[PDB]
Amino acid sequence: SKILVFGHQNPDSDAIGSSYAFAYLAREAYGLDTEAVALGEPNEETAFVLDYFGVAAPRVITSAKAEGAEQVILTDHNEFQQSVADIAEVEVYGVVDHHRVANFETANPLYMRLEPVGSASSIVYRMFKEHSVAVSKEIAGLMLSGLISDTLLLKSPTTHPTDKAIAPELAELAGVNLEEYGLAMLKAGTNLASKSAEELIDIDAKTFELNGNNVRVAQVNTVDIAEVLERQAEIEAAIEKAIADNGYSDFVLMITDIINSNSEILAIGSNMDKVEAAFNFVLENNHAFLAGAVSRKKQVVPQLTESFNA
Amino acid sequence: SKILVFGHQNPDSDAIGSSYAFAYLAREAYGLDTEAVALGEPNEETAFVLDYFGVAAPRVITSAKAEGAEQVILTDHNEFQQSVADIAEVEVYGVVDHHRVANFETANPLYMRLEPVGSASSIVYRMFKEHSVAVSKEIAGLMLSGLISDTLLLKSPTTHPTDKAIAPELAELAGVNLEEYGLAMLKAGTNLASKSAEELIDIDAKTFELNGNNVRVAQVNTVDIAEVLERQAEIEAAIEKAIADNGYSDFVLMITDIINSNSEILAIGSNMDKVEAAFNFVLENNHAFLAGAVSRKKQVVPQLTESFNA
Ligand SMILES: [Mn+2]
Ligand SMILES: [Mn+2]
Ligand SMILES: [Mn+2]
Ligand SMILES: [Mn+2]
Repeated sequence: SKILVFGHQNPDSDAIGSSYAFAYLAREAYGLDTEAVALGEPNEETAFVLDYFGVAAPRVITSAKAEGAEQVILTDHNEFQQSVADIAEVEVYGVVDHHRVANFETANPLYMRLEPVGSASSIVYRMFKEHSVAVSKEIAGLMLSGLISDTLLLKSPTTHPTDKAIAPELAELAGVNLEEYGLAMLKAGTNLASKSAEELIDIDAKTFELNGNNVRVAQVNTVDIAEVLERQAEIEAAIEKAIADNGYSDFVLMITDIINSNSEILAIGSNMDKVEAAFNFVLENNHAFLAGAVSRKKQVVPQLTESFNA
Repeated sequence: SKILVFGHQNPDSDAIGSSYAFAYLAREAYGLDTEAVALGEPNEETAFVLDYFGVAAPRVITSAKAEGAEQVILTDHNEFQQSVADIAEVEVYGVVDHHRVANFETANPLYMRLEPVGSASSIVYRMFKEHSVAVSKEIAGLMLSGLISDTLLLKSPTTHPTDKAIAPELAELAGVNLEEYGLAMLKAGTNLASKSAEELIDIDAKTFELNGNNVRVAQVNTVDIAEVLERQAEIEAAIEKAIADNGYSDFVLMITDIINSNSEILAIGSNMDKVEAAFNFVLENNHAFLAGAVSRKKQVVPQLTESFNA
């Protein structure tokens, strides 16, 4: 049976790029019978990436067992609630990630390669180099895009020196001008006007279990926070519906200005006091400004984890 | 600040060797201010290893915070209950291990290098090579000893092809004949007659939390199982005391004949039905013979994990 390689639910560019690239690396370098798949359709930014390099989106699955798989390799995630529905029924052969670890356990030893760098694609690319496996233009393009996507063109505080070193290498392999391509790709993911309120709050959203509470943290990239706030009423309605249908304790939406590097936080839930403590602010009409925030893994999750536990 | 590098409670040769070696690697490759420390004194096997290569036992600590450390690097373990007492109060900067993952979580991203190989020392050695950092005779000796210890001289089912590949290389760097040295160090850890019953059951023992139950799994290396069983009365008394003192639901002792690769399982607790299901045998007078069993991580933990969750 093939070993399925995939990123998290609501995959982003890095999730798609890292799983596609690692599935290939695992075949060439480790002789594993892998297959890259996805848990969701590409969102707009990734659609731009796939079209630019001429790569088909990995097929979407809903059950690892239904595919006949016995083993899986996770990229860009490790928390079970962010993975395939029946993740508990298959063996986790390996994990390549750059996120915090939680709600993850195995009965047996496994392979894990985690680094606190800008993207999982960055880790995968460096693994290509260490194993002397040639990187095609298409794979370079997808990995480069994952890196650019997750670090907002190397300016996010999650950007590691090693990310800055490999970006130009990947751009060369991908046949693109790093800044020219990067800016175009990032802009492709800021067209929120084409999305309904219910769609926008689930484009890039993950669930975190904080002290027994299921907290949904969503993020959207924009070039104008004010414009998004003009739709506050409809967004709040969508959020309330999401909370009711999924049983979340709280919903935190990051409206991220990727040009100026700040996020307006729109939150609704039963633990707003914990949200305010985490962000050192006071919500007014369900929102407040979080200066300098662009990263969920570095500027939202650690803080919420701490506030919910104390 | 000082980053402490250490193995699990009741450290064995691999725990001591891998942490000693990794602390050096981290300092040499990145200039990190690391310090290898231990959570306990070396067992008799490791004492032989340390004296053989002229290395002092890493100093023992009881609290990471008491040492002024804000960050730690764990080797040979990841489960919090097997780590430093205040592991939840410090940041886990990195982990190098070859065990299953459980009871481990972080608020922030981190470094993790896990591989299902024979020892953590094996992983550390290959990391030295990946970083182009030369290995001294003493560090080679400690890492080789960790590998020999955890795989019983490369004959345990946990032995990986990569372990067999690096063994001769490490032996040459350590200046020893692999078989001659291996037999000598392994023998040094089989003197059980001189240990009290209370000492014996805690030489090499780890706690696993299975479905809310704290199960203690200890192991001792011997050349004569029957000889150890002559002391069953006092050993059981020590086990009952340990169960009472620590609130364990069950205690499993592996009496391992390292010459013939078999283990007698002596178990006492509230879930013997789950223990019998895990090993597919019947306990008589609290014990049963398990042919071919020598590995806790491969032949005990996965099986108990499954039976306790059934
Ligand atoms: Mn992602
Ligand atoms: Mn990512
Ligand atoms: Mn160990
Ligand atoms: Mn080990």
